[PDB]
Amino acid sequence: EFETIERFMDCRIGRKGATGATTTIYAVEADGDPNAGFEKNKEPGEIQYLIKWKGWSHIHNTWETEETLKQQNVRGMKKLDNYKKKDQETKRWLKNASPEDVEYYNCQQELTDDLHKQYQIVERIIAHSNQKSAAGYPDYYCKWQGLPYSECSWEDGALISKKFQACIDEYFS
Amino acid sequence: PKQKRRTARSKV
Repeated sequence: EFETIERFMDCRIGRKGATGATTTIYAVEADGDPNAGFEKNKEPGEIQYLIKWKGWSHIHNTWETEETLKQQNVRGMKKLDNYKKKDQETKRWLKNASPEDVEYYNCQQELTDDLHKQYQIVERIIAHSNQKSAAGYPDYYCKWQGLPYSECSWEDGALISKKFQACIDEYFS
Repeated sequence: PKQKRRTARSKV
């Protein structure tokens, strides 16, 4: 029973403890962002990485530290070392580059950020489970915006209904 | 002991 890092999505100095399940986009929507109002130079912070997990869709991405990754015994830890290398190489480059380059870099980061956001949006629902929860919710097989059909995933119906009820209505139309 | 086998989860 272990989790595997699929991809490092982002990196920040965040409030200590703002990691794990409370940082998913749906936890934040429901309960507020654990990193809200964090100001780097007035409160203790830590390096945190946004993780896309193998076998979990992008809505389940979480912020993690090197420490939490190790404590949870996740697989794919070689990707951390690679990420830290690329990051240090990128930061060296930024320090000298002409703002003409910095501009192009920033543009590619913004386009990338926008792409990543799409991955967390249900484009349409493809199928629903026969089994339903006590509360009557089936699970839903979801096609994600900007991802191919191979990246569809089963999702908790109660969770999907909080934000994508229109997709549900459309599927049952 | 025979090893036996929903696909939907959430981060808890």
